Amino acid sequence: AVTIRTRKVISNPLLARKQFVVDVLHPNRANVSKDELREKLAEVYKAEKDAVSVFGFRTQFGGGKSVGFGLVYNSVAEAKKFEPTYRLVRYGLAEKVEKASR
Amino acid sequence: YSTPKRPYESSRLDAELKLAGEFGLKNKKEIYRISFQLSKIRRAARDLLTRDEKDPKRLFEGNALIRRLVRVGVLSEDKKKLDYVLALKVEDFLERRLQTQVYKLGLAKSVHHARVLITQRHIAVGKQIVNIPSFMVRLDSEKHIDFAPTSPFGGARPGRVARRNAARKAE
Amino acid sequence: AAPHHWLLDKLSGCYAPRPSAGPHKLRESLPLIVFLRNRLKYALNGREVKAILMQRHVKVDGKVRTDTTYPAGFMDVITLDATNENFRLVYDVKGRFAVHRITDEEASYKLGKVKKVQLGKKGVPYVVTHDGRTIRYPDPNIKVNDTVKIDLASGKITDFIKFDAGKLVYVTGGRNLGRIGTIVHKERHDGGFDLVHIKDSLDNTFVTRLNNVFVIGEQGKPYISLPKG
Amino acid sequence: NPADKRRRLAKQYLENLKSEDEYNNFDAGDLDKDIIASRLKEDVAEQQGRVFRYFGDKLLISEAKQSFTRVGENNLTCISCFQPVRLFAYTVSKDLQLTKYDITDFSKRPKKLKYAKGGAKYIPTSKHEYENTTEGHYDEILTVAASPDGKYVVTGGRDRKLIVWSTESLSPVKVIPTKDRRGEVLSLAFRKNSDQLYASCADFKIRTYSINQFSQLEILYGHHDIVEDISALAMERCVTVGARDRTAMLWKIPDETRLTFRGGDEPQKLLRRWMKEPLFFCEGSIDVVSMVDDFHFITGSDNGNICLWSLAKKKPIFTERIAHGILPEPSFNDISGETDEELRKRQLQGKKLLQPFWITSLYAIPYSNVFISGSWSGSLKVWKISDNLRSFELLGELSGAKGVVTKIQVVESGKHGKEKFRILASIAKEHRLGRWIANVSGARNGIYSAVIDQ
Amino acid sequence: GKRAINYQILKNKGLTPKRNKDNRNSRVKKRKKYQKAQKKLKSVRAVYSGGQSGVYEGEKTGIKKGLTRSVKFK
RNA sequence: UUGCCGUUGCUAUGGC
RNA sequence: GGCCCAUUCGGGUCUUGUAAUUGGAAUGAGUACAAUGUAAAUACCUUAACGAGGAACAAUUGGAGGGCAAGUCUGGUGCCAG
Repeated sequence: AVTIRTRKVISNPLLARKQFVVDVLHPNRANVSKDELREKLAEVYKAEKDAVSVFGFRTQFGGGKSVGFGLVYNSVAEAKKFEPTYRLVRYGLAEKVEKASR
Repeated sequence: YSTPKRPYESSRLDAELKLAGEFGLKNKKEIYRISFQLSKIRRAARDLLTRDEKDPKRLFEGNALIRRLVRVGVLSEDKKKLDYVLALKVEDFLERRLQTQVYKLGLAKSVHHARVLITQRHIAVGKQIVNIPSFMVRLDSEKHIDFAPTSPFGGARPGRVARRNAARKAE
Repeated sequence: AAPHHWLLDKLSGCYAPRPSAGPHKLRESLPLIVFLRNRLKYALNGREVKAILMQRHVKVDGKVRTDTTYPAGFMDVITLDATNENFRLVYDVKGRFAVHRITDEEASYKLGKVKKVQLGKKGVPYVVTHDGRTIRYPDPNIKVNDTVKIDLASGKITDFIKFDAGKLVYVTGGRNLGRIGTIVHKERHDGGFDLVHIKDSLDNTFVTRLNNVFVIGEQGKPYISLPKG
Repeated sequence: NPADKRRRLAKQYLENLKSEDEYNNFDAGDLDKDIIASRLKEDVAEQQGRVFRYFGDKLLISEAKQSFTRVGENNLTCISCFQPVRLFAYTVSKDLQLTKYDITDFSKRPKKLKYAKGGAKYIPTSKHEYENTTEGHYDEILTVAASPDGKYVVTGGRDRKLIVWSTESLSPVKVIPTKDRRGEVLSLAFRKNSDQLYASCADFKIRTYSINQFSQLEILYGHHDIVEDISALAMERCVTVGARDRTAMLWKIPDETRLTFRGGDEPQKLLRRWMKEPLFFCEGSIDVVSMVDDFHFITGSDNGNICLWSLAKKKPIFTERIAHGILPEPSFNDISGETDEELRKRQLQGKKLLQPFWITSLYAIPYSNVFISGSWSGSLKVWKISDNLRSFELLGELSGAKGVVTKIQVVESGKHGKEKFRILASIAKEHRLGRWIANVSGARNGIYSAVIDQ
Repeated sequence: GKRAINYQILKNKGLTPKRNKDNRNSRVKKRKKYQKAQKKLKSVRAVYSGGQSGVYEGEKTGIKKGLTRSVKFK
């Protein structure tokens, strides 16, 4: 059973966003399991599962803890506006390939 | 590290024989490394004695040196004098390593059983599994050397030999 | 590759953002990317500070001015629409840009040092300031280094602060950059080290230039609010 | 003078480091961080709460309604209580039984509701340290802890288990073993208004759990003897005390760092301090804690000390040397075995082998001005801490509790200026860890409740 | 149909003497030349083994009434 | 008011 | 029976050996699920599955000394010396 801890929750009205640091705790598990972590984050906060996102995962030595960077949006459309395209390729729906020449 | 002056005299060979046999060392490089940095330590403490009382260097670097030597654990709490740093020697330094300490605490039956426990990761000081034998445990990490909870000598699930024998005896 | 005024942490990058041209000089301003991104941290990178600049939250000096390297110099009131953010940024005592938070009736104006008064063309009196607001028709008694108060809805001067012996002055320049206290001494020389001198906690003395100092109010009553500690 | 030269050179050093009040005093980085402080959320859990309930001298003391409800369980060990924002209490014994009480009928003795008794039936069929997932206690339940929300009680003891029982039925919902051989739990404390448990296990270990997720958060290491007591408040800090290493540590649990506080009273300097014009001495073992607020706490020792400690001083702020008396010396008909009283008196050596009572229970009411101490002197003591927070002082005694006090805690009633509390104290005739206790002087295994007023 | 190479062409240990299993580990060699050394030390000195084990059976090896193994001065 | 047992109260105590 | 000293005769000492049998535990190199990381990929970190008896899953380098044949060569005062 994974365990979740949010810390230092601030609000960004300019980016319509709420951001925090994510202490993810998995004793006798491998690692963070980021999609399941987005599920757990989207249910501890409000619904917006295609508007919650995590990117900066570092597991400490020997496992157990990992610190990530969590940012949760309202309004999935403006989340699609404000998130970068590589994270949208990683998690959500966007896929535009670069033209392979030279 | 650095090699000694006369590296092949018979007293030095019987010295290294007794040290490597009594502490389970692999070669001469363990003794030479820990003795090289002990040489730096007490070559510094010699100069701290050759300067006088109420010298700023002597006062501050002397109590700094004996307090971090006590916290490494080679020097006891009551001898807070600077001539005991000169009386210090090499097996006082390599009694502090984790192989020696695992055997002395009795998690192993010899220093060689301690070395293979450490390199097979059954030993964790504090939180982290330590896996190299020459670790120099400190006076606060002296009492949390125990079996790792990820290991069958702790309480964990038994290893591949035990579970394969259990499965074949279940067949 | 950075100046000292920006309060910029060294573990940031390699290329430092040159501000673009604008009202103030390069050496006495901070752009919006070093303002929003890495000082009060409304962004994390240049992409999203350009995103909120395209969204146009910033309202510096009452106009939007959507630009990354827009050189906000002295006391340009940065206005942000969400959470009614009104920021007057002044100098602290050790050279950086202390960004004080103010309210709406204070961000409805700014003040500016007058640089020169001209009979430019066609009988029109004339006044410029550090953001270059060429506003029409002040009184004839505007000397150099006095202080106009800009309207910030239209551009007109509303109040005027006369530079004389016994006025509350702000020093931006040289080895006195960012001090307040304005009275131990007055000494106008004839070409250099000419000033009004500024006190300290023990009322110490200081030397600067005329152009490197400009008035903000009176002995106890500036209508600018100031931060404290 | 070498220490004078050390102090002088350290002063010059700090002056030089400063080298490398005006009307303008504003610092840009401080006010920027204060803007981020105005921007952030969650001013809820992390209150550095000071002492806001100053009521020590206010309430009555000497005329409490003291009911010592004796129960038929050998050596009660712990007491857990609960208040929402009807009140239940919990006791547990060395006879492997948990017992639920109702306590909300305030003017009278508590009411038994439900047993939950483990026994020899719950010994595991393996003797293997990770299949310890049975549903009951087979050895020596040492501590209970009720949830701050009241869904669960969680208990554990020398069978190295944490069994979490539901409240409404006293049923084991989940079993979490501590996965090693010496992993006996000795103290449990929820952080206040939460679902996070801090257990202190004799592996020099502190385990943390989230109970409603059935998960373990963090194991944190660092004491040097067994962690005999634990204490927590609404902050994610914690305060533990290991027994014989004579240090109390407090843990920033997310950072996994600590502040240590050693003791350090010596009878040489103490008897010299009295010799400037006396039976007091050094320290055995720091035993019990309770965090009074988020800047101070109090420790109960083995030589009867009660000490008051701040968050900003290694050495303790205040001591109180003898807090429950010195024990009655062993009789001349039970020391020697000679015939004459002169030699049997010579076998007492005067005053050299008088040992003090050791405080085996201490409870600070959270953020309040008053704490309660208990041992087998027969009389609980109530102390209030002075409003400048640098001393405490004995208010009164509660003398209706014959036996060892294995647990003290209080139950609140009344509003902001008029209040009444019932002090529960588990009373046994045997210490909560080992036996060690002779001269059982009229003790009974009961619950000493007192009703204090005003 | 793949004529794979074998161990003597692969590792190329051409014509070596017979060597020692205890020499294949640097740690076990010093474990077994220290056991040899402290078995030789019982020959030269008399080693304190740990005192009287059980009942005092006797000297178990002989008593010489002619030999005196004590260091005379000057 | 309890594992027994005694005084019990018409509730408090004290021996294992 | 091993070991130690010593130019010699000899002396000193003591549980020491053996390609003897045998037992269950341990895991690491390797083979590999992944997830994390990252524009992406590698790597670090975390990590289920398999992985040892010649543990052949086969570390070297250099030195000191022998011993053997229906063998070969040389010398010369048999059977020897080299």
